[PDB]
Amino acid sequence: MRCIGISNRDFVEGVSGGSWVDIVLEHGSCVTTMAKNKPTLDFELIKTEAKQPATLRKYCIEAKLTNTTTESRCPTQGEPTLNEEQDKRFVCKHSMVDRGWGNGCGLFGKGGIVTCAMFTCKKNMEGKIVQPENLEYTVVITPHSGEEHAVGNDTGKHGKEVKITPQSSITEAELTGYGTVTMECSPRTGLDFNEMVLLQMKDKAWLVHRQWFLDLPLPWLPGADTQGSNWIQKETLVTFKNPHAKKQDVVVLGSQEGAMHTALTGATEIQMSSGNLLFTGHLKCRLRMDKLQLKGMSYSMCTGKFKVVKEIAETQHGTIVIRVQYEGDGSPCKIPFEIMDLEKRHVLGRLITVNPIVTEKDSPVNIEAEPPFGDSYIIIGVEPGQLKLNWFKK
Amino acid sequence: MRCIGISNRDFVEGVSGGSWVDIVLEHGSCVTTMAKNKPTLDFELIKTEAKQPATLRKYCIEAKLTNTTTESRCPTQGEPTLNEEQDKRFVCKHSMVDRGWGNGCGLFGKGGIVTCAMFTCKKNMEGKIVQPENLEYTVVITPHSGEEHAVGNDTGKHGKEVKITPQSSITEAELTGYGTVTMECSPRTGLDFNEMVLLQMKDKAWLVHRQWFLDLPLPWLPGADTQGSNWIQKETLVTFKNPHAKKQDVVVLGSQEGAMHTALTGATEIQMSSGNLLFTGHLKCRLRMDKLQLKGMSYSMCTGKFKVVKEIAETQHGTIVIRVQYEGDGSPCKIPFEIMDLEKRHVLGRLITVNPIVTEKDSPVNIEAEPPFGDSYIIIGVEPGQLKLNWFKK
Ligand SMILES: *[C@@H]1O[C@H](CO[C@H]2O[C@@H](C)[C@@H](O)[C@@H](O)[C@@H]2O)[C@@H](O[C@@H]2O[C@H](CO)[C@@H](O[C@@H]3O[C@H](CO)[C@@H](O)[C@H](O)[C@@H]3O)[C@H](O)[C@H]2NC(C)=O)[C@H](O)[C@H]1NC(C)=O
Ligand SMILES: *[C@@H]1O[C@H](CO[C@H]2O[C@@H](C)[C@@H](O)[C@@H](O)[C@@H]2O)[C@@H](O[C@@H]2O[C@H](CO)[C@@H](O[C@@H]3O[C@H](CO)[C@@H](O)[C@H](O)[C@@H]3O)[C@H](O)[C@H]2NC(C)=O)[C@H](O)[C@H]1NC(C)=O
Ligand SMILES: CCCCCCCCO[C@@H]1O[C@H](CO)[C@@H](O)[C@H](O)[C@H]1O
Ligand SMILES: CCCCCCCCO[C@@H]1O[C@H](CO)[C@@H](O)[C@H](O)[C@H]1O
Ligand SMILES: *[C@@H]1O[C@H](CO)[C@@H](O)[C@H](O)[C@H]1NC(C)=O
Ligand SMILES: *[C@@H]1O[C@H](CO)[C@@H](O)[C@H](O)[C@H]1NC(C)=O
Repeated sequence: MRCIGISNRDFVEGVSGGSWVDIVLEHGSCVTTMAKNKPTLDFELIKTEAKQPATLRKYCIEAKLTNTTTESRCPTQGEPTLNEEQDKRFVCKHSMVDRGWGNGCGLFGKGGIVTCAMFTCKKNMEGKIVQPENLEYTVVITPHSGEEHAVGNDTGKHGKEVKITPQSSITEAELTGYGTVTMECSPRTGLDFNEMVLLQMKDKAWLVHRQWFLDLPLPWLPGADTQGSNWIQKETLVTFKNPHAKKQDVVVLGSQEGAMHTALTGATEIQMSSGNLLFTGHLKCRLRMDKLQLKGMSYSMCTGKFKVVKEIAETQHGTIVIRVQYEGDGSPCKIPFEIMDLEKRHVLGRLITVNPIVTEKDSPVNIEAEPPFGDSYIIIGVEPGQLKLNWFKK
Repeated sequence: MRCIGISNRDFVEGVSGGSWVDIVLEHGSCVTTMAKNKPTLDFELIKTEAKQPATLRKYCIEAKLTNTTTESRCPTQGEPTLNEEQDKRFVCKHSMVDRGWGNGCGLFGKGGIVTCAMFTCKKNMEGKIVQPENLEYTVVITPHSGEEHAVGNDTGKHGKEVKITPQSSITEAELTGYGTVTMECSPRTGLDFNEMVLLQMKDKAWLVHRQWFLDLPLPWLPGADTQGSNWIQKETLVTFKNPHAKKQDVVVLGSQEGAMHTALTGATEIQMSSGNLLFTGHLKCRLRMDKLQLKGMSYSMCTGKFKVVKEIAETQHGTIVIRVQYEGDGSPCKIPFEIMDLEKRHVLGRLITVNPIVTEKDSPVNIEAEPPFGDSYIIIGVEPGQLKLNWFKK
């Protein structure tokens, strides 16, 4: 009954006769399944975890320059030299500046100069490769028990969590008291994980095209890298200036964090917060129910009377939910329930919370049902003090 | 002699007869002035200071969100409320989320929710208005004294610094021993300081168009602001998400420092380093020299002989500089100097360091001159041991 209240809720039924139904689950979605003489079940995808992906590449988005050093020669004395030209942590550039008596040389002319500065990354983002085969999904299965506190309860302590791995065969789920259900889920698509990259910048994350990702004009490190200091193409976050031929300067280019966010505007978002998976694709599972059975079909219709404990309320999909309490001494018994026409002559609506049964004299029971458009009567209990509640839909 | 060595050096002469010459100075530039019976002078613009300009607007480029709070109502219960909706430091957004039994409401439906978070700027940039009227320029005037250590000496302790303010009348400069010169400088143009804004992001600075600046999609504060917390349009660095109608989130948009740098690529740069003014416009000054006079026109040509102390060297503009020392007993006397043709019959070149005079037996003297293209002889001193140095130009 976890789904009652969610608006992105889908109602699914199987092929008449068969005991297998196919459903699709996406974060933020909810699915209510039904089948002849089978308990109604609610399904919700709680999490999508990718177990250790490959780091295609690592980009620097904010850096710092330090230990600037420089060397220079006089006209006709060749190029200057710095050992830092070999230290892969440093970025360098050669250039010319004016020279002559006033600054040390015997000749006036252009003399070589070389400037180097240590480049240290302060913030970085990673591109990872995800393969469908290894994506674990956590799904919560909550059956329509009618339990006092189950309507829309997200605590998860009414449902049964199951972990599923796409290409790791069938998964078995034991629903206490109802039997056992089976799920065969398919990874295959929503999108292709070969030409796409999962990009992570702290708690934010998107799925982007490989090409686009590989063409980002930022300093980088190969996926395999550990040291995290020998960045390739540091020049992309650096700027060398020698405007008047007097001296050469180097300055960092400033955090690209936002520029990135701005360029990722049109990209598929995965999550903005630590534990708020937004999208993840559509998970398809085939549900087997031959080993699933209704609960209490050994009972007899109660004979006593009921009291409305929580007035009839309509959900965002036209179904109604009501909560009644038994006052009869029948103990474990089936609750009489039917939706009749204005004159109580013919039956018009169906139960979603099929096989409503009391379990304890004082444990109220929730019943979801689908009345017909227009007028109808909700008849609860049997004759002596039988509840006859009128309702109008949509 | 400060200019000897700089490549962006310009040689300027006045209208024959007049004693007024016009020059143009720009950072990274140098100007050598000459005039009949007047000392040759070198001019260099050392600094451009804008005295307390007006802050047109202040933009936030990096922010932080904190103290997130939220309020919500049930379907049909109207809008939620937070006092932070009035606290100008907070950014807020109203929205809907699903409600029903499982999360507190008696009815299932869409209920109002409102979310607020405190927005605190961590880094910002300012746009300032510069008025030509109030721009102070520091200029160093260094005359061609021929002093042993003056060639290309940037120490500034050979020159005379003068501060100039465009529309504050004429400025008087006293050149020790040479008299006094006068400068009348004009602010008027390079560009229109009305439709342009000086933008500063730490030590970096550009001149940009007012419109473009005012249209930057960032959070701002009016120029006059002091508090620095009641940012207008905070929504531009913030993002509210309510993808599944379950709850609403807010996340900062990330430093725009680099994006700004990137958008400022084609803009006019003023400086990248704390004290490295790159550009500043072209400063025009009219130089009056009627009160300026040569030094030592009471002396007689030396009669002794000279020794070359620093061999003839050519500058990047075809002039040559030489340094000689006197061995004669003439004390304060004019140095005989001329550039003759191959046969020493006719005169061909001019002195830049006009009126070369010894001052102390042992103080070497530097002379800059402009020999003719091709062959020529540099004749120094008189007959007995007269220096006859051959030279070839360009
Ligand atoms: C979602 O479910 C939780 C807990 O689920 C269990 O609830 C019990 C009643 C039973 O159905 C079991 O099978 C479910 O898994 C709900 O939290 C529970 O709330 C009730 C009442 O608020 C608590 O019962 C007790 O009531 C007596 C009153 O006589 C008090 O003295 C006790 O202190 C206590 O409140 C019960 O302890 C809670 N159980 C847990 C695990 O916290 C929760 O309300 C529900 N969500 C909604 C909105 O329906
Ligand atoms: C730029 O100029 C500075 C100083 O300018 C002054 O220099 C003196 C000589 C004089 O012309 C005065 O009018 C100038 O304003 C040059 O620095 C000076 O360097 C000299 C020699 O290196 C120093 O002279 C002394 O020499 C005796 C040797 O007998 C030593 O014992 C002394 O310690 C001292 O070195 C003099 O002190 C320096 N003056 C200053 C203010 O530092 C500088 O070299 C020059 N730049 C170039 C490259 O030409
Ligand atoms: C089509 C959507 C792209 C594939 C979705 C898989 C990405 C899962 O998202 C990532 O899962 C990690 C698992 O530990 C978490 O640590 C991260 O917080 C989360 O961003
Ligand atoms: C056409 C170029 C725009 C006008 C140039 C004037 C800007 C000088 O630039 C500013 O001067 C300030 C004065 O204190 C300094 O504090 C700053 O470091 C500097 O950026
Ligand atoms: C950079 O400077 C620091 C402090 O001056 C020094 O300790 C360090 O050795 C320098 N780094 C390198 C590799 O030159
Ligand atoms: C934000 O939270 C801090 C610490 O929890 C608290 O001291 C402060 O009062 C809060 N700020 C506001 C204005 O709500």
